[PDB]
Amino acid sequence: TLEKFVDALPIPDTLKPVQQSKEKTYYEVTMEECTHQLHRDLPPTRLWGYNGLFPGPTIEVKRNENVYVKWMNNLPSTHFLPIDHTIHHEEPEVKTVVHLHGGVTPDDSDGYPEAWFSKDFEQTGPYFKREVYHYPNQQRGAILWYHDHAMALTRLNVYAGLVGAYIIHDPKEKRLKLPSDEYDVPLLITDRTINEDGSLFYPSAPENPSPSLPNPSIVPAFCGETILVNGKVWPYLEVEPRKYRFRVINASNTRTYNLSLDNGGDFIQIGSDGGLLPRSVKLNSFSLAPAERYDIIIDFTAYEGESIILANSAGCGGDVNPETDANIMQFRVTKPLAQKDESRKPKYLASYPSVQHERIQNIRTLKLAGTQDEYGRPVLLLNNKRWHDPVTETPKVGTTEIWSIINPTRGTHPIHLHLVSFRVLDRRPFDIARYQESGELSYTGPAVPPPPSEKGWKDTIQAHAGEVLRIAATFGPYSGRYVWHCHILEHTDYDMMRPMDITDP
Ligand SMILES: [Cu+2]
Ligand SMILES: [Cu+2]
Ligand SMILES: [Cu+2]
Ligand SMILES: [Cu+2]
Repeated sequence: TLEKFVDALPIPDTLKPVQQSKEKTYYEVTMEECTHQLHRDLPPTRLWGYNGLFPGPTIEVKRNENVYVKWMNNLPSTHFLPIDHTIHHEEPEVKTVVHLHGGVTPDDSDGYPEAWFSKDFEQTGPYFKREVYHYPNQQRGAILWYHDHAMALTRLNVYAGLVGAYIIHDPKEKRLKLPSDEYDVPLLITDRTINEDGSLFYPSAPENPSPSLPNPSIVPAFCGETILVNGKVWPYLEVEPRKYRFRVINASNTRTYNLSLDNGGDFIQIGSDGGLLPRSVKLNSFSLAPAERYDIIIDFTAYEGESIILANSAGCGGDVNPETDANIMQFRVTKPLAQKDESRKPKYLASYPSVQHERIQNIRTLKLAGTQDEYGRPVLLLNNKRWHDPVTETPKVGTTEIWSIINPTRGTHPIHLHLVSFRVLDRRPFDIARYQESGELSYTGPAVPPPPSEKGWKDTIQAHAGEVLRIAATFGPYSGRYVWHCHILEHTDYDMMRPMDITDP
């Protein structure tokens, strides 16, 4: 396999605006097919990238900054990855739309799956309204990320390389003196399978395919043979012996990571999807499912000279291989100090979410289920409803609801709600056989409150097998048409995604 830790970690340049004033920041980003070398020993790989880059440029904004991005499609008319024509029913083969994940965004700038557009906006989906997306950024400082969200194509377009980081900086956070500038580094983790000739491999069908299957066929999960960070296979990063802030983003299709440091050192978590935790948390390891973000500090002060591997213990379609997917990247604490480390790792970070006292307007019970199609394939469904079924999740603007998510399947699903961040209430185990036979919910143990990592604000949440997960969200500040879905992209596309109407009665 490819030799680990021979390429330096790329750090995506920060995108520069086309126009900027005090009142408005204007960006242009064009999707392009380009080639990039993913490892020292590989020929360049054909990829799809924002501004021709993989990952896309990092976008940095201030809280309340009035930002516009004209996202543009300059991609070929034919995909290079296998399209399954049977999963969705004149239309262009290549459709794109950019979703700012975690964005508190007006609905027509949220990147609705059916707001897609082809090259130069020649053809547009039925929910398309505008070329230039509007991000008011009226929300907590946090790690966001942007990715393609096109109907029935998300797993392919994201795998192609259409991902990037987007960081909101709240000037009120500056007083905490967290590691900043060159000591504040995004880590976008993507697993990939790469052919000998350097081309991306993505399966055309399940292994040993039933003759009943179409060709190509969607697969229910994808586990890549190799791990990349910031678009390089198993890279190294030379770090100074001091505190660093890392913005850890799981930008993988299916894979969940369980991260640790091979010397047994700790992370300090300072943030979740929705921003700073109320209190910092010392952690030896953490789970990171697709689309989750961890804002962490690693203190290299006592580790000068050392090589430390960011390791992974979570299997994907099997146990981890010590030689391959057990490795993420390697820190080498060999960079001389550019100046004194004046950064801090404060304990007191932000207001507790529990300080809020909203009235529970509604309690939604939601099940993670599905059916089988005419070809024998699993179709994953939220509430046994298809994406195209009439909307049922219709919270009122400005109100708070509890969502109780029932998972009787054999796997975890990272459930994501657009627009909002939410509080995690608890998880509770239940009798799966009883639920499947009778629809009756009989608990087999007490409710378990969230770990400290989940006591802040979240937007993507692991709903484990045989458990009921309760979350609480206030729906707003905007009304409109949004979505909620599992963020395993192979599930998202067939068909584990539903519309979410936030109404203004
Ligand atoms: Cu997303
Ligand atoms: Cu999202
Ligand atoms: Cu799922
Ligand atoms: Cu989404």
